[PDB]
Amino acid sequence: LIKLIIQKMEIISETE
Amino acid sequence: KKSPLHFAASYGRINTCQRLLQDISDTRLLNEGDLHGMTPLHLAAKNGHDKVVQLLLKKGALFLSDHNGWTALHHASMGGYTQTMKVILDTNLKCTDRLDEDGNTALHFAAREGHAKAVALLLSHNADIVLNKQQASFLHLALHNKRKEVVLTIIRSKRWDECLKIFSHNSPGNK
Repeated sequence: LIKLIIQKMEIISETE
Repeated sequence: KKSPLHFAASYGRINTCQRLLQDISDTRLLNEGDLHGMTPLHLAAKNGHDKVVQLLLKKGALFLSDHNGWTALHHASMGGYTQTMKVILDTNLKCTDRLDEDGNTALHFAAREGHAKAVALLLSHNADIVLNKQQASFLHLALHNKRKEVVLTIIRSKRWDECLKIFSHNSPGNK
Protein backbone atom coordinates (compact mmCIF):
# COMPACT_ATOMS: atom_id res chain seq x y z
CA LEU A 1 0.00 0.00 0.00
CA ILE A 2 2.83 2.45 0.73
CA LYS A 3 4.41 1.82 -2.68
CA LEU A 4 0.96 2.45 -4.19
CA ILE A 5 0.82 5.78 -2.32
CA ILE A 6 4.14 6.90 -3.80
CA GLN A 7 3.02 5.71 -7.24
CA LYS A 8 -0.17 7.80 -7.13
CA MET A 9 1.12 10.77 -5.09
CA GLU A 10 0.99 14.30 -6.48
CA ILE A 11 4.35 16.10 -6.36
CA ILE A 12 4.28 19.84 -7.02
CA SER A 13 7.03 22.24 -5.84
CA GLU A 14 9.31 19.38 -4.85
CA THR A 15 10.43 18.13 -8.28
CA GLU A 16 13.97 18.19 -9.72
CA LYS B 1 15.80 16.42 -16.92
CA LYS B 2 17.57 13.12 -16.26
CA SER B 3 16.91 13.21 -12.51
CA PRO B 4 13.09 13.56 -12.94
CA LEU B 5 13.14 10.56 -15.27
CA HIS B 6 15.19 8.56 -12.77
CA PHE B 7 12.78 9.49 -9.98
CA ALA B 8 9.71 8.76 -12.09
CA ALA B 9 11.03 5.39 -13.25
CA SER B 10 12.35 4.41 -9.83
CA TYR B 11 8.85 4.61 -8.30
CA GLY B 12 6.52 3.47 -11.05
CA ARG B 13 5.10 6.82 -12.13
CA ILE B 14 3.89 5.76 -15.56
CA ASN B 15 2.22 9.03 -16.61
CA THR B 16 5.26 11.14 -15.74
CA CYS B 17 7.39 8.73 -17.77
CA GLN B 18 4.99 9.05 -20.70
CA ARG B 19 5.19 12.84 -20.52
CA LEU B 20 8.98 12.83 -20.28
CA LEU B 21 9.29 10.43 -23.23
CA GLN B 22 7.14 12.27 -25.75
CA ASP B 23 10.11 13.67 -27.69
CA ILE B 24 11.38 10.58 -29.52
CA SER B 25 14.28 12.47 -31.09
CA ASP B 26 17.14 12.22 -28.58
CA THR B 27 17.70 8.78 -27.07
CA ARG B 28 20.81 9.92 -25.19
CA LEU B 29 18.52 10.91 -22.32
CA LEU B 30 16.71 7.56 -22.40
CA ASN B 31 19.81 5.37 -22.08
CA GLU B 32 21.72 7.80 -19.87
CA GLY B 33 23.69 6.75 -16.82
CA ASP B 34 23.39 7.34 -13.10
CA LEU B 35 25.87 8.04 -10.31
CA HIS B 36 25.98 4.27 -9.87
CA GLY B 37 25.66 3.72 -13.61
CA MET B 38 22.03 2.56 -13.74
CA THR B 39 19.74 3.30 -16.66
CA PRO B 40 16.04 4.04 -16.01
CA LEU B 41 15.54 0.47 -17.26
CA HIS B 42 17.59 -0.71 -14.27
CA LEU B 43 15.65 1.47 -11.82
CA ALA B 44 12.30 0.35 -13.20
CA ALA B 45 13.36 -3.29 -13.00
CA LYS B 46 14.86 -3.02 -9.51
CA ASN B 47 11.64 -1.97 -7.79
CA GLY B 48 9.54 -4.26 -9.94
CA HIS B 49 7.34 -2.03 -12.08
CA ASP B 50 6.35 -4.09 -15.10
CA LYS B 51 4.38 -1.46 -17.00
CA VAL B 52 7.15 1.13 -16.75
CA VAL B 53 9.78 -1.31 -18.01
CA GLN B 54 7.38 -2.46 -20.75
CA LEU B 55 6.97 1.19 -21.77
CA LEU B 56 10.74 1.75 -21.81
CA LEU B 57 11.17 -1.34 -23.98
CA LYS B 58 8.39 -0.21 -26.32
CA LYS B 59 10.02 3.19 -26.71
CA GLY B 60 13.36 1.48 -27.28
CA ALA B 61 16.01 1.00 -24.62
CA LEU B 62 19.32 -0.84 -24.57
CA PHE B 63 20.15 -3.59 -22.07
CA LEU B 64 23.24 -1.91 -20.69
CA SER B 65 25.28 -3.05 -17.71
CA ASP B 66 25.81 -1.74 -14.21
CA HIS B 67 29.22 -0.75 -12.87
CA ASN B 68 29.11 -4.13 -11.10
CA GLY B 69 28.06 -5.92 -14.29
CA TRP B 70 24.39 -6.33 -13.33
CA THR B 71 21.57 -6.19 -15.86
CA ALA B 72 17.87 -5.36 -15.55
CA LEU B 73 17.17 -9.09 -15.29
CA HIS B 74 19.75 -9.34 -12.50
CA HIS B 75 17.92 -6.65 -10.53
CA ALA B 76 14.52 -8.20 -11.24
CA SER B 77 15.82 -11.54 -9.98
CA MET B 78 17.54 -9.99 -6.97
CA GLY B 79 14.14 -8.58 -6.05
CA GLY B 80 12.10 -11.60 -7.08
CA TYR B 81 9.57 -9.78 -9.26
CA THR B 82 8.19 -12.27 -11.75
CA GLN B 83 6.34 -9.71 -13.88
CA THR B 84 9.30 -7.57 -14.98
CA MET B 85 11.23 -10.82 -15.33
CA LYS B 86 8.53 -12.25 -17.61
CA VAL B 87 8.50 -9.07 -19.71
CA ILE B 88 12.30 -9.04 -20.16
CA LEU B 89 12.22 -12.74 -21.05
CA ASP B 90 9.38 -12.28 -23.53
CA THR B 91 11.27 -9.57 -25.40
CA ASN B 92 14.66 -11.26 -25.77
CA LEU B 93 16.22 -14.60 -24.93
CA LYS B 94 19.88 -13.64 -25.45
CA CYS B 95 19.98 -11.82 -22.10
CA THR B 96 19.27 -14.80 -19.80
CA ASP B 97 22.71 -16.43 -19.68
CA ARG B 98 24.56 -13.23 -18.82
CA LEU B 99 27.43 -12.89 -16.37
CA ASP B 100 28.16 -10.14 -13.90
CA GLU B 101 31.62 -9.13 -12.70
CA ASP B 102 31.56 -12.03 -10.22
CA GLY B 103 30.35 -14.70 -12.65
CA ASN B 104 26.85 -14.97 -11.18
CA THR B 105 23.85 -15.26 -13.45
CA ALA B 106 20.31 -14.13 -12.68
CA LEU B 107 19.44 -17.63 -11.50
CA HIS B 108 22.23 -17.37 -8.93
CA PHE B 109 20.63 -14.28 -7.39
CA ALA B 110 17.09 -15.65 -7.62
CA ALA B 111 18.22 -18.76 -5.76
CA ARG B 112 20.39 -16.85 -3.29
CA GLU B 113 17.56 -14.61 -2.13
CA GLY B 114 15.13 -17.52 -1.96
CA HIS B 115 12.50 -16.66 -4.56
CA ALA B 116 10.83 -19.87 -5.67
CA LYS B 117 8.74 -18.59 -8.56
CA ALA B 118 11.66 -16.65 -10.01
CA VAL B 119 13.78 -19.81 -10.01
CA ALA B 120 10.89 -21.75 -11.55
CA LEU B 121 10.48 -19.07 -14.21
CA LEU B 122 14.16 -19.01 -15.20
CA LEU B 123 14.21 -22.79 -14.96
CA SER B 124 11.20 -23.37 -17.21
CA HIS B 125 13.18 -21.41 -19.75
CA ASN B 126 16.68 -22.54 -20.65
CA ALA B 127 18.84 -21.23 -17.83
CA ASP B 128 22.38 -22.37 -18.86
CA ILE B 129 23.54 -23.51 -15.43
CA VAL B 130 27.14 -22.43 -14.83
CA LEU B 131 29.46 -22.16 -11.87
CA ASN B 132 30.45 -19.04 -9.97
CA LYS B 133 33.82 -17.35 -9.65
CA GLN B 134 34.09 -19.56 -6.56
CA GLN B 135 32.76 -22.58 -8.53
CA ALA B 136 29.35 -22.44 -6.86
CA SER B 137 26.21 -23.39 -8.71
CA PHE B 138 22.88 -21.80 -7.89
CA LEU B 139 21.92 -24.92 -5.96
CA HIS B 140 25.00 -24.57 -3.75
CA LEU B 141 24.22 -20.90 -3.20
CA ALA B 142 20.66 -21.84 -2.24
CA LEU B 143 21.78 -24.58 0.15
CA HIS B 144 24.25 -22.39 2.02
CA ASN B 145 21.47 -19.90 2.80
CA LYS B 146 19.04 -22.64 3.97
CA ARG B 147 16.37 -21.68 1.45
CA LYS B 148 14.04 -24.67 1.72
CA GLU B 149 11.47 -23.72 -0.89
CA VAL B 150 13.80 -23.08 -3.79
CA VAL B 151 15.70 -26.34 -3.38
CA LEU B 152 12.39 -28.13 -3.05
CA THR B 153 11.19 -26.63 -6.32
CA ILE B 154 14.50 -27.55 -7.94
CA ILE B 155 13.82 -31.12 -6.80
CA ARG B 156 10.29 -31.01 -8.22
CA SER B 157 11.63 -29.83 -11.60
CA LYS B 158 12.67 -31.85 -14.64
CA ARG B 159 16.23 -30.47 -14.77
CA TRP B 160 17.18 -31.97 -11.36
CA ASP B 161 19.50 -34.67 -12.71
CA GLU B 162 21.34 -32.04 -14.76
CA CYS B 163 21.44 -29.83 -11.66
CA LEU B 164 23.11 -32.71 -9.84
CA LYS B 165 25.84 -33.26 -12.42
CA ILE B 166 27.76 -30.00 -12.19
CA PHE B 167 30.15 -29.12 -9.38
CA SER B 168 33.88 -28.93 -8.71
CA HIS B 169 35.87 -31.85 -7.34
CA ASN B 170 38.74 -29.52 -6.49
CA SER B 171 36.71 -26.87 -4.63
CA PRO B 172 36.88 -27.35 -0.83
CA GLY B 173 33.79 -25.24 -0.11
CA ASN B 174 30.96 -26.45 -2.36
CA LYS B 175 32.01 -30.01 -1.59
